[PDB]
Amino acid sequence: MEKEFEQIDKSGSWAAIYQDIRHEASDFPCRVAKLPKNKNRNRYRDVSPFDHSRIKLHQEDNDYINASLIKMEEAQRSYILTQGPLPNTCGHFWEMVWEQKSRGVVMLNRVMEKGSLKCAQYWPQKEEKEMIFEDTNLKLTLISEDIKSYYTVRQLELENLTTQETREILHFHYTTWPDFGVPESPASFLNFLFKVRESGSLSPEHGPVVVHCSAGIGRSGTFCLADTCLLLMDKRKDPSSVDIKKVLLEMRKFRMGLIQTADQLRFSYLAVIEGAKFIMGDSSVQDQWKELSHED
Ligand SMILES: O=C1C[C@@H](c2ccc(C[C@H](NS(=O)(=O)c3cccc(C(F)(F)F)c3)c3nc(-c4ccccc4)c[nH]3)cc2)S(=O)(=O)N1
Repeated sequence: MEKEFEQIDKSGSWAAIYQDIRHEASDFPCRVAKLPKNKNRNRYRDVSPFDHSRIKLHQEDNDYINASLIKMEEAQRSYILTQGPLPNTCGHFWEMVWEQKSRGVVMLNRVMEKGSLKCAQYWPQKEEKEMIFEDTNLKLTLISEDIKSYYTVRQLELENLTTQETREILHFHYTTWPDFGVPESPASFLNFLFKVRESGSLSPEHGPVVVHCSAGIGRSGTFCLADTCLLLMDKRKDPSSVDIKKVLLEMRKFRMGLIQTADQLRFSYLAVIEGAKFIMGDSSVQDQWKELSHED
Protein backbone atom coordinates (compact mmCIF):
# COMPACT_ATOMS: atom_id res chain seq x y z
CA MET A 1 0.00 0.00 0.00
CA GLU A 2 2.83 2.39 0.84
CA LYS A 3 4.67 1.15 -2.22
CA GLU A 4 1.84 2.48 -4.41
CA PHE A 5 1.52 5.52 -2.15
CA GLU A 6 5.24 6.13 -2.64
CA GLN A 7 4.98 5.85 -6.41
CA ILE A 8 2.04 8.26 -6.71
CA ASP A 9 3.95 10.98 -4.89
CA LYS A 10 6.94 11.09 -7.28
CA SER A 11 4.67 10.65 -10.33
CA GLY A 12 2.68 13.56 -8.92
CA SER A 13 -0.42 11.63 -9.93
CA TRP A 14 -2.61 12.06 -6.84
CA ALA A 15 -4.90 14.39 -8.77
CA ALA A 16 -4.97 12.13 -11.85
CA ILE A 17 -5.93 9.10 -9.74
CA TYR A 18 -8.63 11.14 -8.00
CA GLN A 19 -9.99 12.54 -11.29
CA ASP A 20 -10.18 9.04 -12.78
CA ILE A 21 -12.11 7.95 -9.68
CA ARG A 22 -14.52 10.79 -10.29
CA HIS A 23 -14.93 9.76 -13.93
CA GLU A 24 -15.46 6.08 -13.08
CA ALA A 25 -17.92 6.72 -10.23
CA SER A 26 -21.46 5.28 -10.49
CA ASP A 27 -24.17 7.65 -11.68
CA PHE A 28 -27.62 6.64 -10.42
CA PRO A 29 -30.79 8.75 -10.35
CA CYS A 30 -32.02 10.90 -7.46
CA ARG A 31 -35.55 11.40 -8.76
CA VAL A 32 -37.05 11.61 -5.25
CA ALA A 33 -34.42 14.01 -4.02
CA LYS A 34 -35.09 16.39 -6.91
CA LEU A 35 -38.87 16.44 -6.45
CA PRO A 36 -40.11 20.01 -5.95
CA LYS A 37 -41.66 19.38 -2.53
CA ASN A 38 -38.32 18.04 -1.24
CA LYS A 39 -36.27 21.09 -2.27
CA ASN A 40 -36.13 22.58 1.21
CA ARG A 41 -34.93 19.27 2.60
CA ASN A 42 -31.60 19.40 0.73
CA ARG A 43 -28.88 21.75 1.92
CA TYR A 44 -26.98 21.45 -1.40
CA ARG A 45 -28.53 21.25 -4.88
CA ASP A 46 -25.61 19.17 -6.15
CA VAL A 47 -25.44 16.59 -3.33
CA SER A 48 -28.40 14.22 -3.32
CA PRO A 49 -28.90 10.59 -2.28
CA PHE A 50 -29.46 7.96 -4.97
CA ASP A 51 -33.05 6.66 -4.98
CA HIS A 52 -31.78 3.12 -4.48
CA SER A 53 -29.84 3.67 -1.26
CA ARG A 54 -31.58 6.65 0.38
CA ILE A 55 -33.01 6.29 3.87
CA LYS A 56 -36.81 6.42 4.12
CA LEU A 57 -38.51 8.05 7.11
CA HIS A 58 -41.39 5.99 8.46
CA GLN A 59 -43.80 8.94 8.41
CA GLU A 60 -46.81 8.36 6.14
CA ASP A 61 -46.49 11.83 4.61
CA ASN A 62 -43.03 12.56 3.21
CA ASP A 63 -40.40 9.86 3.78
CA TYR A 64 -37.52 11.91 2.35
CA ILE A 65 -34.29 12.82 4.17
CA ASN A 66 -31.00 13.52 2.39
CA ALA A 67 -29.24 10.39 3.65
CA SER A 68 -27.84 7.17 2.17
CA LEU A 69 -27.26 3.67 3.48
CA ILE A 70 -23.71 2.67 2.57
CA LYS A 71 -23.65 -1.12 2.87
CA MET A 72 -20.13 -2.55 2.57
CA GLU A 73 -20.87 -6.25 2.31
CA GLU A 74 -17.38 -7.74 2.34
CA ALA A 75 -16.34 -5.47 5.25
CA GLN A 76 -19.55 -6.33 7.08
CA ARG A 77 -20.47 -2.84 8.27
CA SER A 78 -23.05 -0.24 7.31
CA TYR A 79 -22.89 3.54 7.58
CA ILE A 80 -25.57 6.17 7.10
CA LEU A 81 -24.10 9.27 5.51
CA THR A 82 -26.27 12.33 5.65
CA GLN A 83 -25.92 16.09 5.33
CA GLY A 84 -25.70 18.51 8.22
CA PRO A 85 -29.35 18.75 9.40
CA LEU A 86 -31.25 21.86 8.38
CA PRO A 87 -33.45 23.97 10.71
CA ASN A 88 -36.50 22.18 9.32
CA THR A 89 -35.00 18.67 9.10
CA CYS A 90 -33.68 18.17 12.66
CA GLY A 91 -36.84 16.27 13.57
CA HIS A 92 -36.24 14.17 10.45
CA PHE A 93 -32.65 13.47 11.52
CA TRP A 94 -33.67 12.08 14.94
CA GLU A 95 -36.62 10.18 13.48
CA MET A 96 -34.09 8.40 11.25
CA VAL A 97 -31.70 7.82 14.14
CA TRP A 98 -34.61 6.30 16.09
CA GLU A 99 -36.21 4.23 13.32
CA GLN A 100 -32.84 2.93 12.14
CA LYS A 101 -31.81 2.12 15.71
CA SER A 102 -28.46 3.94 15.47
CA ARG A 103 -26.43 4.05 18.69
CA GLY A 104 -23.95 6.76 17.72
CA VAL A 105 -23.68 9.88 15.54
CA VAL A 106 -20.34 11.02 14.07
CA MET A 107 -20.14 14.78 13.39
CA LEU A 108 -17.01 16.00 11.57
CA ASN A 109 -17.83 19.67 10.89
CA ARG A 110 -18.83 22.60 13.06
CA VAL A 111 -22.05 24.55 12.97
CA MET A 112 -20.09 27.56 11.68
CA GLU A 113 -16.80 27.35 9.77
CA LYS A 114 -14.97 30.43 8.45
CA GLY A 115 -18.07 32.51 9.06
CA SER A 116 -20.61 30.25 7.35
CA LEU A 117 -23.50 28.07 8.48
CA LYS A 118 -22.71 24.47 7.57
CA CYS A 119 -25.19 22.67 9.84
CA ALA A 120 -27.98 23.50 12.30
CA GLN A 121 -27.67 23.11 16.07
CA TYR A 122 -29.54 19.81 16.19
CA TRP A 123 -28.55 18.65 19.70
CA PRO A 124 -28.84 20.36 23.14
CA GLN A 125 -25.85 22.49 24.08
CA LYS A 126 -26.96 22.63 27.73
CA GLU A 127 -28.33 19.96 30.08
CA GLU A 128 -31.05 22.23 31.50
CA LYS A 129 -32.25 23.07 27.97
CA GLU A 130 -33.50 19.90 26.31
CA MET A 131 -34.99 20.02 22.79
CA ILE A 132 -38.37 18.77 21.62
CA PHE A 133 -39.14 17.72 18.06
CA GLU A 134 -42.95 17.99 17.74
CA ASP A 135 -43.18 16.96 14.11
CA THR A 136 -41.73 13.58 15.13
CA ASN A 137 -42.77 13.55 18.81
CA LEU A 138 -39.22 13.14 20.13
CA LYS A 139 -37.28 14.64 23.05
CA LEU A 140 -33.49 15.13 23.24
CA THR A 141 -31.44 15.89 26.35
CA LEU A 142 -27.71 16.35 26.96
CA ILE A 143 -26.73 14.12 29.89
CA SER A 144 -22.97 14.61 29.94
CA GLU A 145 -20.06 15.37 27.67
CA ASP A 146 -16.31 14.77 27.49
CA ILE A 147 -14.47 17.73 25.90
CA LYS A 148 -11.06 17.06 24.38
CA SER A 149 -8.78 19.53 22.62
CA TYR A 150 -9.89 18.62 19.11
CA TYR A 151 -13.10 16.62 19.61
CA THR A 152 -15.95 16.12 22.11
CA VAL A 153 -17.98 12.99 23.01
CA ARG A 154 -21.50 13.55 24.31
CA GLN A 155 -24.02 11.26 25.95
CA LEU A 156 -27.51 12.17 24.79
CA GLU A 157 -30.91 10.73 25.65
CA LEU A 158 -33.46 10.54 22.86
CA GLU A 159 -36.96 9.67 24.02
CA ASN A 160 -39.90 8.50 21.94
CA LEU A 161 -42.56 10.68 23.57
CA THR A 162 -45.46 8.58 22.24
CA THR A 163 -44.21 5.28 23.68
CA GLN A 164 -42.36 6.93 26.60
CA GLU A 165 -39.23 4.91 25.66
CA THR A 166 -35.67 6.32 25.70
CA ARG A 167 -32.26 5.41 24.24
CA GLU A 168 -28.69 6.49 24.88
CA ILE A 169 -27.07 8.11 21.87
CA LEU A 170 -23.31 8.71 21.75
CA HIS A 171 -22.31 11.79 19.79
CA PHE A 172 -18.73 11.87 18.51
CA HIS A 173 -17.98 15.40 17.40
CA TYR A 174 -14.64 16.01 15.68
CA THR A 175 -14.18 19.79 16.00
CA THR A 176 -10.90 20.48 14.15
CA TRP A 177 -11.30 19.01 10.62
CA PRO A 178 -11.66 21.83 8.07
CA ASP A 179 -13.97 21.89 5.08
CA PHE A 180 -12.36 20.46 1.93
CA GLY A 181 -9.39 19.66 4.19
CA VAL A 182 -7.89 16.92 6.35
CA PRO A 183 -7.40 15.95 10.01
CA GLU A 184 -4.23 17.40 11.59
CA SER A 185 -2.51 14.01 11.16
CA PRO A 186 -3.21 10.27 10.86
CA ALA A 187 -2.62 9.99 14.59
CA SER A 188 -5.50 12.26 15.60
CA PHE A 189 -7.83 10.70 13.06
CA LEU A 190 -7.10 7.13 14.17
CA ASN A 191 -7.30 7.99 17.86
CA PHE A 192 -10.78 9.44 17.15
CA LEU A 193 -11.91 6.51 14.98
CA PHE A 194 -10.89 3.96 17.60
CA LYS A 195 -12.74 6.04 20.21
CA VAL A 196 -15.93 5.42 18.21
CA ARG A 197 -15.02 1.75 17.68
CA GLU A 198 -14.26 1.16 21.35
CA SER A 199 -17.65 2.58 22.37
CA GLY A 200 -19.81 -0.06 20.67
CA SER A 201 -21.61 2.35 18.33
CA LEU A 202 -20.33 0.41 15.30
CA SER A 203 -21.39 -2.99 16.63
CA PRO A 204 -23.56 -5.16 14.35
CA GLU A 205 -26.05 -5.29 17.23
CA HIS A 206 -26.87 -1.64 16.54
CA GLY A 207 -28.33 0.08 13.51
CA PRO A 208 -26.00 1.92 11.12
CA VAL A 209 -23.94 4.54 12.90
CA VAL A 210 -24.79 7.95 11.40
CA VAL A 211 -21.90 9.98 9.94
CA HIS A 212 -21.96 13.57 8.68
CA CYS A 213 -20.11 16.78 7.85
CA SER A 214 -21.82 19.66 6.03
CA ALA A 215 -22.70 18.00 2.69
CA GLY A 216 -22.08 14.46 3.97
CA ILE A 217 -19.63 13.21 1.37
CA GLY A 218 -16.19 14.75 1.85
CA ARG A 219 -15.13 14.41 5.46
CA SER A 220 -17.82 11.77 6.02
CA GLY A 221 -16.47 9.79 3.06
CA THR A 222 -12.88 10.00 4.30
CA PHE A 223 -13.94 8.74 7.74
CA CYS A 224 -15.89 5.81 6.30
CA LEU A 225 -13.34 4.85 3.64
CA ALA A 226 -10.51 4.53 6.16
CA ASP A 227 -12.64 2.58 8.64
CA THR A 228 -13.73 0.09 5.95
CA CYS A 229 -10.24 -0.35 4.52
CA LEU A 230 -8.93 -1.28 7.99
CA LEU A 231 -11.91 -3.59 8.56
CA LEU A 232 -10.91 -5.44 5.39
CA MET A 233 -7.19 -5.58 6.21
CA ASP A 234 -8.19 -7.27 9.45
CA LYS A 235 -10.55 -9.70 7.70
CA ARG A 236 -8.71 -10.80 4.59
CA LYS A 237 -5.77 -13.11 5.28
CA ASP A 238 -3.52 -10.40 3.82
CA PRO A 239 -3.77 -6.56 4.06
CA SER A 240 -2.06 -6.20 0.67
CA SER A 241 -5.15 -7.24 -1.26
CA VAL A 242 -7.00 -4.11 -0.08
CA ASP A 243 -7.29 -1.59 -2.90
CA ILE A 244 -8.50 1.74 -1.53
CA LYS A 245 -9.55 3.10 -4.93
CA LYS A 246 -11.60 -0.03 -5.57
CA VAL A 247 -13.15 0.29 -2.10
CA LEU A 248 -13.93 3.99 -2.65
CA LEU A 249 -15.57 3.28 -6.01
CA GLU A 250 -17.75 0.62 -4.29
CA MET A 251 -18.83 3.14 -1.63
CA ARG A 252 -19.71 5.67 -4.33
CA LYS A 253 -22.31 3.16 -5.57
CA PHE A 254 -24.31 4.17 -2.49
CA ARG A 255 -23.50 7.86 -2.32
CA MET A 256 -22.09 10.33 -4.81
CA GLY A 257 -18.96 12.40 -4.25
CA LEU A 258 -17.41 10.39 -1.42
CA ILE A 259 -13.98 11.98 -0.83
CA GLN A 260 -13.94 15.56 -2.17
CA THR A 261 -10.26 16.34 -2.76
CA ALA A 262 -7.19 14.60 -4.09
CA ASP A 263 -5.54 15.38 -0.77
CA GLN A 264 -8.36 13.72 1.21
CA LEU A 265 -7.74 10.46 -0.72
CA ARG A 266 -4.03 10.82 0.01
CA PHE A 267 -4.86 11.26 3.74
CA SER A 268 -7.04 8.13 3.43
CA TYR A 269 -3.91 6.20 2.33
CA LEU A 270 -1.89 7.78 5.11
CA ALA A 271 -4.57 6.82 7.63
CA VAL A 272 -4.90 3.22 6.48
CA ILE A 273 -1.15 2.68 6.17
CA GLU A 274 -0.66 3.97 9.73
CA GLY A 275 -3.73 2.13 11.01
CA ALA A 276 -2.36 -1.10 9.52
CA LYS A 277 0.31 -1.22 12.27
CA PHE A 278 -2.42 -1.84 14.82
CA ILE A 279 -4.17 -4.54 12.75
CA MET A 280 -0.90 -6.38 12.22
CA GLY A 281 -0.42 -6.79 15.97
CA ASP A 282 1.53 -3.74 17.14
CA SER A 283 0.21 -3.33 20.68
CA SER A 284 1.68 0.15 21.12
CA VAL A 285 0.44 2.27 18.21
CA GLN A 286 -2.97 3.10 19.69
CA ASP A 287 -1.54 4.68 22.83
CA GLN A 288 1.15 6.43 20.79
CA TRP A 289 -1.70 7.85 18.66
CA LYS A 290 -3.45 9.17 21.75
CA GLU A 291 -0.23 10.63 23.09
CA LEU A 292 0.49 12.03 19.65
CA SER A 293 -2.95 13.61 19.27
CA HIS A 294 -2.52 15.72 22.44
CA GLU A 295 -6.20 15.15 23.26
CA ASP A 296 -5.78 17.02 26.55
O1 LIG B 1 -14.47 18.16 2.62
C1 LIG B 1 -15.67 18.38 2.61
C2 LIG B 1 -16.35 19.31 1.67
C3 LIG B 1 -17.71 19.68 2.19
C4 LIG B 1 -18.71 20.00 1.10
C5 LIG B 1 -18.69 19.26 -0.17
C6 LIG B 1 -19.64 19.60 -1.23
C7 LIG B 1 -20.61 20.68 -1.03
C8 LIG B 1 -21.59 21.02 -2.11
C9 LIG B 1 -21.51 22.47 -2.55
N1 LIG B 1 -22.71 22.74 -3.34
S1 LIG B 1 -23.17 24.33 -3.70
O2 LIG B 1 -24.87 24.03 -3.88
O3 LIG B 1 -22.85 25.40 -2.39
C10 LIG B 1 -22.47 24.73 -5.30
C11 LIG B 1 -21.20 25.43 -5.50
C12 LIG B 1 -20.60 25.47 -6.83
C13 LIG B 1 -21.26 24.81 -7.96
C14 LIG B 1 -22.54 24.10 -7.75
C15 LIG B 1 -23.21 23.45 -8.88
F1 LIG B 1 -24.51 22.77 -8.59
F2 LIG B 1 -22.34 22.38 -9.47
F3 LIG B 1 -23.61 24.44 -9.94
C16 LIG B 1 -23.14 24.07 -6.42
C17 LIG B 1 -20.25 22.71 -3.38
N2 LIG B 1 -19.10 23.42 -2.96
C18 LIG B 1 -18.18 23.41 -4.03
C19 LIG B 1 -16.85 24.04 -3.99
C20 LIG B 1 -16.46 24.78 -2.78
C21 LIG B 1 -15.13 25.43 -2.70
C22 LIG B 1 -14.20 25.33 -3.85
C23 LIG B 1 -14.60 24.59 -5.06
C24 LIG B 1 -15.92 23.94 -5.14
C25 LIG B 1 -18.81 22.68 -5.12
N3 LIG B 1 -20.08 22.25 -4.70
C26 LIG B 1 -20.64 21.42 0.25
C27 LIG B 1 -19.69 21.08 1.30
S2 LIG B 1 -18.23 18.28 3.19
O4 LIG B 1 -18.94 18.85 4.59
O5 LIG B 1 -19.20 17.14 2.36
N4 LIG B 1 -16.50 17.76 3.47
